[PDB]
Amino acid sequence: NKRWYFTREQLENSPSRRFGVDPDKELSYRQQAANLLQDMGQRLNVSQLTINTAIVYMHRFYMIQSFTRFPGNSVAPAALFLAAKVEGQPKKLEHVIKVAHTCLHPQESLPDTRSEAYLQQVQDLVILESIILQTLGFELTIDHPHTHVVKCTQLVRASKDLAQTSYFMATNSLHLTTFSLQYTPPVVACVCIHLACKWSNWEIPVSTDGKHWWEYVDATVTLELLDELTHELLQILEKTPNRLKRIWNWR
Amino acid sequence: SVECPFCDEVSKYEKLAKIGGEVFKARHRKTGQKVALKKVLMENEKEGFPITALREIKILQLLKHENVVNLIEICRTKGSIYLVFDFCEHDLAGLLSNVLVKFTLSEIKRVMQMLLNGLYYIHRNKILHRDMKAANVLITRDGVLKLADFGLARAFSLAKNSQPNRYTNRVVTLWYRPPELLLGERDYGPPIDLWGAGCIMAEMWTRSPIMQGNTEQHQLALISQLCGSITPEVWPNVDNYELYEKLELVKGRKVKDRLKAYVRDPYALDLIDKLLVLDPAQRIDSDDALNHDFFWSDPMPSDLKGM
Repeated sequence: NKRWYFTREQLENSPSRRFGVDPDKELSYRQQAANLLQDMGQRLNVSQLTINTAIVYMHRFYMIQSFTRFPGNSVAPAALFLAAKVEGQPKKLEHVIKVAHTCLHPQESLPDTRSEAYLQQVQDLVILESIILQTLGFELTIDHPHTHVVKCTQLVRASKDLAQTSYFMATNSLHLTTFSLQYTPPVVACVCIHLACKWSNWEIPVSTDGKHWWEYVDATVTLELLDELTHELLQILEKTPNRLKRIWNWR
Repeated sequence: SVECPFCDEVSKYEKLAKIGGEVFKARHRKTGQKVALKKVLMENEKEGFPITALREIKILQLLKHENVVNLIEICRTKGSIYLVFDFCEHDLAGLLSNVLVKFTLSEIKRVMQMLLNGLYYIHRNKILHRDMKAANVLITRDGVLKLADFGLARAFSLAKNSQPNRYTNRVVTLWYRPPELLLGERDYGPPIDLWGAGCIMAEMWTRSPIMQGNTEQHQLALISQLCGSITPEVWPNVDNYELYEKLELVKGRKVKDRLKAYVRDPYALDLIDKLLVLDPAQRIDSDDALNHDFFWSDPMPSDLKGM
């Protein structure tokens, strides 16, 4: 149960580091894979959940393999094809390949679907899916923070707004950080609600007892940690152009 | 060569014999531990890894229970894939057919109790097995019953918000297939599994599938000659089906009567009657069935180890 959770030191010494990739470079490689997954996922008309599942597949895949060996641009499409099958929104192989091609090469034009080249990239995708399955040890059922967000928001009787912002925090927490490799989904969900409250100038009333709200969601959570993680998430959010704009109250 | 911490090569196991859909018995090369290897068939599969296998795996990984077959791990080959299960020596079909095998009422009580307990477990977890038959009931060397072969199982849901479920209808072997399915029902639940259990209980005495049909229509006629005829009186709303009379049914409950010969005990017969109930909603469920006086009588359930 602690197989896919890592210490910061484990995160520092990743397979990619061991092949001369800077911390920051690797983080960038991850954000780009998530961006590609989101673009493809939107075009294929799968749900955010499916895109998210594919993103976790990717995140975990790169704790075992190196980016120097497996490019985000190759792994992302296969991860998404797989996540779409697993999440019950199956997309056809040719379909994911066609969309992958337009996302990566907007100006090229699809090869003859009869060519030896195209036949080879279809076979490369199938091969990469098998490699992913084997790297993850066929552990494919993923829990996301969003599940816990829905539950918890109600458990503070939050505005619709606040709830919308919390899910947004969760999705961006998938794109921008490695929280999913370090903290359980319920913890992350607490982090997201916390940042959403601070961002909306919302205050959750101290419980009748004197127990904080998050204590009803996960017992391991402390204010120190919440403040640390929200500050981290907020910092990367500030570095992402237009991202905060989407939740910025413009009035 | 690529890193692969979490998918061991099947070479750790030594193939002994096709016991099965390719099923091999095998032996861990270091411990002697016996396992079953089920290879994933890729006959064509023009869509990468088979979604049905993904499904079965997700379900086997979910279901961990004494009376459910146990997926140990998944192995690669270096390309193929094998599902590795805890090995089980016997299977009910092989035992019900081998005349050199004899059950006392007490051990039969024990078998049915483990079986209904397995069903209760999978249903509590929102899974339908959808392939109830004697050959999918395994028994280990130490007399523990396990449900196997979830390649046809499926998750289900609380189908409210006024949108009935649209599950696949051509599911579960014909001889064990419940009435609901034969009328084209797509909003069915756990009762379909309970019905097959009925057929198997009777099979513990008849030593043979009580109802063997040529085609689905033959199955329905045969079923009717045992359980009475369908009627909005017996099964309110039965009318609603498009294949009710449109299927040339016969207007016409000899169920307890036709089996008296094989199965001697009254409580056993009552339980079988409550399993083989026509209206699925009036059909006994796993919880009450476990509770039936049948498991709470003088010849109490006994281990099977002995035998």
